[PDB]
Amino acid sequence: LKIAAFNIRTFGETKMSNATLASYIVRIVRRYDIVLIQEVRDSHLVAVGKLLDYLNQDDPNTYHYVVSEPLGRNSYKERYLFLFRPNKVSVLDTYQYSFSREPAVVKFSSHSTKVKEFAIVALHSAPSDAVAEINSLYDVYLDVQQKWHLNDVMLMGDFNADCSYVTSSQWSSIRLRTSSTFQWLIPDSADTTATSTNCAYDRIVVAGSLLQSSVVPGSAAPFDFQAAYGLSNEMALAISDHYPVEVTLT
DNA sequence: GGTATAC
DNA sequence: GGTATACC
Ligand SMILES: *[C@@H]1O[C@H](CO)[C@@H](O[C@@H]2O[C@H](CO)[C@@H](O)[C@H](O)[C@H]2NC(C)=O)[C@H](O)[C@H]1NC(C)=O
Repeated sequence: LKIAAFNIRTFGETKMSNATLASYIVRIVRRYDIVLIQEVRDSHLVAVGKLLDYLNQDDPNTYHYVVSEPLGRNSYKERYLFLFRPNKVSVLDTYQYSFSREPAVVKFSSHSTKVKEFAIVALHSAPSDAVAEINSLYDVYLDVQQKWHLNDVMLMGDFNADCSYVTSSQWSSIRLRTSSTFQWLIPDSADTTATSTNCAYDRIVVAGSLLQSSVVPGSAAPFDFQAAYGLSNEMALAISDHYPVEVTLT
């Protein structure tokens, strides 16, 4: 089971409109069984619909999705979009959890893996308030545990956990980090941006031993579509300034 | 300070 | 067509 969290810079009607960009986006999503897409600025699900038309042109049940409402304090809004292969997994529940874009949490049943039921917390943090936000994920964690009696939780997204947004000294005041409950599959040494900058913005965190035991070592990593598709830096950036981070459960 | 979008 | 962001 392959899972990915992908921040697609301003996914919307414009981006999905360009048959080329769309082609690539589609190709990327298809690698996965469950993919979280962030930075969905689609008031009307017009772009999300385009995507699903492509994904499901050969069959209408290749992919189902769960999308959250537009999240944001003022006029700027983003949605959390969960795309999934209905034949490998099913939603058992979902809920909207201090945060700019409050985490959307989804619960999945997985028949084909060691771990059977697990939750995914999605987070696209605010750059300027990343520290506060990654730390609050500790609360969300506790929240999920209380509600669902579930220990197996994968927390992933464009957490902005590096460079200017989370410094070396700042990591100590982040509970999701200091707690040995959590294993950070994407190290601070990974490069997850398509730009020149070398930062580990996108991450995947896992709690619970069933899950932790279901992760295939050496499987979690950024997915550099530039290199994989021998795309030009300009083409690459046109798709997104971030790379998908992925993992494989067994 | 810049770039960029949605709406 | 100004406002509200995500980055550099
Ligand atoms: C799909 O978007 C791409 C990427 O931005 C477009 O290709 C860019 O087009 C501009 C304007 O012609 C160029 O100056 C760039 O060189 C292009 N990039 C590549 C890497 O070819 C493309 O124009 C898109 N299309 C639709 C039909 O309008």
